[PDB]
Amino acid sequence: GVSAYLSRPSPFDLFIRKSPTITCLVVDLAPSKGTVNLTWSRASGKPVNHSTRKEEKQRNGTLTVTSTLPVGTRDWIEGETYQCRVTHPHLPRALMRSTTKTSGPRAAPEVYAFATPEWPGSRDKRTLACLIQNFMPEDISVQWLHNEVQLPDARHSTTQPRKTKGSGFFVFSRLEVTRAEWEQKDEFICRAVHEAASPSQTVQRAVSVNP
Amino acid sequence: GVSAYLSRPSPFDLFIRKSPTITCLVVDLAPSKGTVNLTWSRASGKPVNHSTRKEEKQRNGTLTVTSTLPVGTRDWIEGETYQCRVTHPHLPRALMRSTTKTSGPRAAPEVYAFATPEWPGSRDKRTLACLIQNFMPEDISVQWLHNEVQLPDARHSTTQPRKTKGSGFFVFSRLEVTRAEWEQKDEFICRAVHEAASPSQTVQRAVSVNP
Amino acid sequence: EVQLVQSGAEVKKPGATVKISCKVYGYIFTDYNIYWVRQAPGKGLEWMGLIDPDNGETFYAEKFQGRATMTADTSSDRAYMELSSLRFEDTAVYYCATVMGKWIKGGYDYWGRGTLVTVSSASTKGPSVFPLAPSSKSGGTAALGCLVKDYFPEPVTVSWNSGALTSGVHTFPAVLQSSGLYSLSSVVTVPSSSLGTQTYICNVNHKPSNTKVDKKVEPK
Amino acid sequence: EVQLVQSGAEVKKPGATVKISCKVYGYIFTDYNIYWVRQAPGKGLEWMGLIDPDNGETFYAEKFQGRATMTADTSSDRAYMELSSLRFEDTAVYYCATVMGKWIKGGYDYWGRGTLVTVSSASTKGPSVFPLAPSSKSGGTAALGCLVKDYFPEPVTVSWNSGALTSGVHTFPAVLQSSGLYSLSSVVTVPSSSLGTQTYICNVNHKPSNTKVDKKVEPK
Amino acid sequence: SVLTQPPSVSGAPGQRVTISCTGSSSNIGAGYDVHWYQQLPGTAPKLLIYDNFNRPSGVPDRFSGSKSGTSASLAITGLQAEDEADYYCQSYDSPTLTSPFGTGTKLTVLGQPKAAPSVTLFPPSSEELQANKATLVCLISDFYPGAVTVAWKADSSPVKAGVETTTPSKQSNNKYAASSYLSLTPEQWKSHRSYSCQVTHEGSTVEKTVAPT
Amino acid sequence: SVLTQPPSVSGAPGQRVTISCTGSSSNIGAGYDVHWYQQLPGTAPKLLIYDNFNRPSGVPDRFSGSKSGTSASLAITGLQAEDEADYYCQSYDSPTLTSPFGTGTKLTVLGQPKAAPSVTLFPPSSEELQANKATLVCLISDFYPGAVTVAWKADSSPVKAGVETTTPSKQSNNKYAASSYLSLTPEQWKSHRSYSCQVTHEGSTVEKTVAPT
Ligand SMILES: *[C@@H]1O[C@H](CO)[C@@H](O[C@@H]2O[C@H](CO)[C@@H](O[C@@H]3O[C@H](CO[C@H]4O[C@H](CO)[C@@H](O)[C@H](O[C@H]5O[C@H](CO)[C@@H](O)[C@H](O)[C@@H]5O)[C@@H]4O)[C@@H](O)[C@H](O[C@@H]4O[C@H](CO)[C@@H](O)[C@H](O)[C@@H]4O)[C@@H]3O)[C@H](O)[C@H]2NC(C)=O)[C@H](O)[C@H]1NC(C)=O
Ligand SMILES: *[C@@H]1O[C@H](CO)[C@@H](O[C@@H]2O[C@H](CO)[C@@H](O[C@@H]3O[C@H](CO[C@H]4O[C@H](CO)[C@@H](O)[C@H](O[C@H]5O[C@H](CO)[C@@H](O)[C@H](O)[C@@H]5O)[C@@H]4O)[C@@H](O)[C@H](O[C@@H]4O[C@H](CO)[C@@H](O)[C@H](O)[C@@H]4O)[C@@H]3O)[C@H](O)[C@H]2NC(C)=O)[C@H](O)[C@H]1NC(C)=O
Repeated sequence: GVSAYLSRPSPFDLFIRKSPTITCLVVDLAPSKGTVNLTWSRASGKPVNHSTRKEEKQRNGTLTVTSTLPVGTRDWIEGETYQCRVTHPHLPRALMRSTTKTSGPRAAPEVYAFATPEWPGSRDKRTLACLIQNFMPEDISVQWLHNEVQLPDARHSTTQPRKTKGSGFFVFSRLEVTRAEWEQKDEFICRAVHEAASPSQTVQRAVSVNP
Repeated sequence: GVSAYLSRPSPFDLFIRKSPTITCLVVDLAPSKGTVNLTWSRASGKPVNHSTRKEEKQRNGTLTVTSTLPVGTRDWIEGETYQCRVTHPHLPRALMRSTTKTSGPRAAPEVYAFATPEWPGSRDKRTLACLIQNFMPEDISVQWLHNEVQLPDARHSTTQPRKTKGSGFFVFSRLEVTRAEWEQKDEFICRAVHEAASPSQTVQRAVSVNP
Repeated sequence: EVQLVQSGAEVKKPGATVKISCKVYGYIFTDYNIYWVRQAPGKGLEWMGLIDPDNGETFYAEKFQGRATMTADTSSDRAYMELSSLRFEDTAVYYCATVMGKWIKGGYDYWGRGTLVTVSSASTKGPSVFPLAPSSKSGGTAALGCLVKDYFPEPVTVSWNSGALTSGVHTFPAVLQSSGLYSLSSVVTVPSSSLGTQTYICNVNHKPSNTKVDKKVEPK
Repeated sequence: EVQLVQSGAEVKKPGATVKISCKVYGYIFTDYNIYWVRQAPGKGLEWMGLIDPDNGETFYAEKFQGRATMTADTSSDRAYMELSSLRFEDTAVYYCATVMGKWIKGGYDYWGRGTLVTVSSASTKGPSVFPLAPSSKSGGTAALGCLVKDYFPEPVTVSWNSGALTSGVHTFPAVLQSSGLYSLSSVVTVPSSSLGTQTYICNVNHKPSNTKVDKKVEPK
Repeated sequence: SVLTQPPSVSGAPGQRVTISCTGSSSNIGAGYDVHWYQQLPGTAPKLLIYDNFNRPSGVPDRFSGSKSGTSASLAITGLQAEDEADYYCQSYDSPTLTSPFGTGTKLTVLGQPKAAPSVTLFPPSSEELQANKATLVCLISDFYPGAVTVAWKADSSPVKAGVETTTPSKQSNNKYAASSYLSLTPEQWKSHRSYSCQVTHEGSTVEKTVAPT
Repeated sequence: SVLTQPPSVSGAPGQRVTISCTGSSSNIGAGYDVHWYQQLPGTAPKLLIYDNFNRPSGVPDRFSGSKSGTSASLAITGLQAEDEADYYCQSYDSPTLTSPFGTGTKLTVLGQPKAAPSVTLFPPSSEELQANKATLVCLISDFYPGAVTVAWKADSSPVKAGVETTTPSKQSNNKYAASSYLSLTPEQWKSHRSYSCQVTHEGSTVEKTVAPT
C-alpha cells in the first residue's frame, strides 16, 4: 500500500552550501482514498519552516507525494530529530519517518590523492583516485576542484561508505581528467566534507599528473 | 508469496578454482502447501549435473529452499544459459530464473596499485589501494597476495563495479597491511580475475610500502 | 530512478546475428513485462514483441517471428534481444520499453535510449583526411576545412586545434556513397586576417577503426 | 544476511547519559519491532521494552520506565537506546533483538552482539608497566611477566616481542581494585636455557587512554 | 490491423491542431484504450496520453485526447515551436494480440522565416589529386524549408555522373544543412577550365564556382 | 510475573537432563507460547525452542520442549561438553504486556577431570619499589572445579589487609585461572624476611613463597 522514505542532509549541504534540506517521499500504490496528509515536526517541539509539496498520480496508478523541508545546521548539530508523519488512508497506525545525526565518537577523515600512470591509447586522459578514510559518522560529501573552482558532480564517481577493519569508514573517489586541464594547470584537489573536520568541516589533498 | 534468486559464477570460480557453481534460492512466505519443486535445466537442452538441495522452515514461518549446481567453465564461455524453474504452490505461471555470460564487447582490466603514506598513530599499519578499470563485462574477482600466497578474503574490501565515463567499469580494492608483513617481504600483489585477460584470465600489479 | 539502459550501436554484415541488451534499474526486473519496438531510419514505430521476465514467456508480432529472439537474464537484470539472419532492411533503432503495471495493454511509460543496428556489406575502414584549403586571400572572413573521406562505419568525431577552437565550426552529416563508404566535411569560418599567423589543425577520430588523424590546413 | 550490528563499549560516570545504537541489515528496518534486553554481569536476561520502527511507538517494562529511551532513525536504519541518570547498577550488556514476524510475542531469532555499558566513578588512566623478572636461574623452563598496573577502563591488550612470541603466553583477567582502577599480569613461560640470549619485550596497549608501553624483561 | 494517422499536420504558433487515429472494430472500436506518444528528432518516444484522455506526470494540460467510436484524436492547444515532433497513437488489437503504433504524423509548426542557403565550394586538394582521385565539396547551410536541389555543371554543360547529395538535416539553429560531393578523375578536373555547384531552393538559385591551375 | 527456573542442573555426557520453567495462570498457564534460549560464555543468547516445541533452523533434534500446564520444560538428550551453557525460557505476561525471560539455569556437564592449580609468585620489582609501592603477584592457573581460596601469609602470620583476588574464569583449555595481588609498603616488604601465597583448592593446598634482598 504505502511506503515512506526520508533523506539525510548531505554534509556538503550542512557545512558548505549552508542551506540543508531533507526530503520526505510517499509512494501509495492504491490512492483509492482522498488526501494523504504528510506533516513535519521536530522531536523537540520546536516549529519547522514551511516546506515545498508536490503530488503526482503516476501512469501505473500510483500516487506520489514529495515534500522538502529546510533545516538549521546548528539545530542539526545539537541533536534535533526531524520527523515526517504520514497520515490517513486505510492506516490504523500512522507511519513516521525520522532522521537525526548519527551516534558515537567523531573523527575527521584522512584524504590521500593519487594519479594514474599513462596508459597506451589514453594519452589525452588520466585517472585520479582519492582515498578518504578513518572518518566517523559515515556521513560524507566529496568534491574535486581545479583552478579553485569546484568541478561538476558528474565528472566524478564516489563509492558508498564501507567500514574499515577496526573503526571508521572509507570511501574512494575517481575523476578522469584531460590533457587540456592538466597542462592548463597541473593541480587537482580532492576535498571531503565531514562534521568532524575542524576548523570548517573539510579536509583536502592536492594531486598532480606529473611528479 | 514466493521469491526466487539465482547467482552468477564468480570469475574466480570459472577461471581459478575451476569448479564454478551457481545457486538458486527460493523464499516462500506462506508454505501453506506441500512440496515446492525447483529444477535445473540448460537452454541448450543438454543435461545438468546433480545439485545439492536444502530446505529450512524458518522461525517466522517462511520456507527456504536452496540448491547448488556445478557448471562447466567451457560451457559457460560458449554461451550456455542455466535456468532454475520454480514450481507448484498457488502459482499459475511457474517462475523461472536464469543466468548467462553478459553480452557485448570484451576488454581486459587495467590494474594499478598504490600504498598509503605513514599516518601518525598507525605506524605499525599501512593502507594499500588497487584501482582496476576499463574492463568489459563487469564480472570480476579480486585477490591480494603476499609471499605468492593468496591472502584471506576478509582482509580486503572491494567495491561494486561502477561504469566509467564512456566505456567499461572500474573497481577499487583496499587492503590494510602490517609492519610484520612488509618487513617480512615488501611486495603485495593486487590481482584481478576477468574473462578477457588473456593468457589465463588474470592481470596483476605489485606494490611496495617503501619506494 | 527507473532506467532502461540500452547497449551501444552495433554494425553487422548481412547474414549475421547480434544480441543487444536492455538493463533495468529502479524496480524488480522480474515484476513487469518488457516490450521491444523497432524503428527504421525515417520511419514509424513498430511493436515487435514482449517478454515476461518472471518466467521467460514471449510473444511476437508475425513480422518478427523467427528473426527476433527475446530473452531475459534475471541474475543480471537484463532483457536481451537477438536479431538473426540480418538483412539490410533490418537496419533500425531498437528500443525496449515498459510500464510498471502488469495486466495493462499499452502506453509505455519508460523507454531505453535506443540501440542502433546497422547492416551493411562494407568492412571497417579508417578515413583519409584531405585539407580543404582557404580559397586564397579579402573583406572579413574565410572558410577552411577537412574532407574526411571514404570511411566505414559511422560515427566520426572532428575537432579543431584539439578542442581549443570551437566558434565558427560546422561539421556536416556524412554522405553514404554507393561504395558503401561514408564521406564528410568539417568547416571552420575564420577571420581572414589571422590566416598567416594562427595554426589550424583538424583532429579526426574514427573509433570503430581505431584511427586518429591530425591534419594541418594551410592557405593555398 | 540479516544482521543486527551493535555499537562499541561505553564507559560513563554516574549521572551521565549514553546513546548506544543497533543498526539493521538484511530486511526493511521499518517492518518489525525491535526489542531490547539487558544483562548485568553474571546475571540473567531482562526484557526492557520494544520499539516499532514504522511509527516510533514504544513500550517499557516498569523497571526501565524513565531511564531508558528507545528511538529509531529510519533514515539510517538504526534503533537507538538511550540510558540516563546512569547508576553503578546500570552496568550491563545491552542487546537488541528481533523476529521478522509482526503480531508475534517472543522467541527472538536475531540478536546483536551486545553493547557493554560500564558505569564508574573512575577517570581514564594509562597503565604503569613493571617487569616481572624470571626468578633467577635450572631444569627446563622459567616464567617472566609484565605487571600492568593501575589503569582505567578496561580493555588492555598485551602482546610479546611485537606479536612474534605467542607460545607459552598467558595473560590473566584484571583485578578491579577498590580504588576503582584495574591491574593485570601477562606471563610467558620460556625455556630456561634461552634467558641470556633471547630478548623479551612486552607490548601493552591501553586504547581508551591512548597509551602504548613497551618494556623489556631482564633476568634479575 | 493498421491504426492509420494522416502523414502530416500544420500549426502557426498559439493555434490549436488535431491529429486523428483510425482503427477498426477489433481494436479502438472494441473498447480498447488509446495512447499517444511524442517523438523529437534523435530521441526516444515519450508518452503524452494514456487510457484515452489521461496525461502522465509532467505533460502540459494543453495536450488532450478523446476517443470517438472507431477513432481517437489528439488535440494540442496553444501550439509552440517545441511541439514540432512526430506523434503516434497506440491501441490493442485482439486479432493479433498486439498493441501496434499508428502510422505516425509529422507535426509542422508554421511561421518560421524563410532562408536562402549559404554555399561553400572547395576544389580538390592537391593531396587527393596525387591519390589519383578528385572531389569537389559543396557545403550548403542555413536554409529554411529544408528542401534543396543541387545540380553540378562542368563549364556550362550539366554533369549527373557520380554526384552524391545528402539529405537535408536540421542544424542547431533550426535551419537546414546538406552537402553535395562530386567525384572526378584528375584528368577530368584538369580538362574543363571550371566546375560549378548550383543550389536551387524555393525557386531561387545560388551557384558557386571553382577552377583548376 | 517471574518465570522461575532452577538455578542449576547436572549432566554426565550422553545423558538426558531437563530444565523446567514455571509461571502462573496469567502467562504460561494462560495459553501463551514458551521459548528457550541458550547462552554460551561471552556470547549473545541463541534461540533453541520457539512456540513450545519447535526448533529453529539448525538446532539439533536432541533438544526438545514441552509445555504442561503452568510450566514448560526443556529436555536435552545425549548431553555434550558443548551444551554447557546458561538456559532461559520466555513467555508472555499479559498483566504487564511483557515477554520476560526466566531466572535462568546454569547447565553443568559432569565428568571433567579434576586438576590442581599451577601457581606463580613474583616479588615486587625494584622499579615499583622505587615508585614507593610494592605488589606481590600470585598467578594461579589450570585447575578444575573453578573455586579456589587464596590466603597470604607474611612469614607465618596471615595478612588479610589489602589483598585482591579475581574471580576464577575459564581459560581456553576448559580449566580455570585467577590472580591474587597483595599490596604492601616497601618498608613492609623489606621488614619480613618472606611472604607466601597459599592456594586452597578441593581440600588440598599449594603454597609458594618469596623473599626480599
Ligand atoms: C508505479 O510506478 C511508480 C512511478 O515510477 C513507481 O514509483 C517508485 O516507487 C519506488 C518503490 O516504492 C520508489 O523507490 C524508492 O525510492 C526511494 C527514494 O529515493 C530517494 O532515496 C535515495 C537516498 O538514499 C536516493 O537514492 C534517491 O534518489 C535516487 O534514487 C536512485 C536509486 O539509486 C538514484 O540513482 C537516483 O539519483 C534517484 O533520484 C532519492 O533521494 C529510495 O530511497 C527507496 O529505498 C530503496 O529501496 C530499495 C529496496 O529494493 C533498495 O535497493 C535501497 O537500498 C533503498 O532502501 C526506493 O528505491 C521510487 O522512488 C518511486 N518513484 C517515483 C517517481 O515516485 C511505483 O513503485 C510503481 N508501482 C508499482 C506497483 O510497481
Ligand atoms: C522470514 O525470515 C526469513 C528468515 O531469515 C527471511 O528470509 C530472507 O528473505 C529475504 C527476502 O526475500 C532474502 O533476501 C534476498 O537474498 C537474496 C539472495 O542473496 C544472495 O544473493 C546475493 C548475490 O548478489 C548475495 O548478496 C547473497 O549473499 C549475501 O547477501 C547479503 C546482502 O548483501 C550479504 O551481505 C551476505 O554475504 C549474504 O550471504 C546471496 O548470494 C538476495 O540476492 C536478494 O536480492 C536483493 O534484494 C534487495 C531488495 O531490497 C536489494 O537490496 C538487492 O539489490 C538484491 O536485489 C534478497 O536480499 C533472504 O535471503 C532470506 N534469508 C534466508 C536465510 O532464507 C524472510 O524474508 C522473512 N519473512 C518475512 C515475511 O519477513
